[PDB]
Amino acid sequence: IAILNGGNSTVQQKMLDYLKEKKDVGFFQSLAGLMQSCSVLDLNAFER
Repeated sequence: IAILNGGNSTVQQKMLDYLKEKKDVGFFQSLAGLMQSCSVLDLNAFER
């Protein structure tokens, strides 16, 4: 977030080029896993 703050096109392009050159499905799989494991509000714990 700190490096990409303001939507720096240079950094965005460098990340895209790195991902394209080094085909890394693991990065997207890790992102999917993180957003799947992100916590949400649960009523049972609040009642406890």
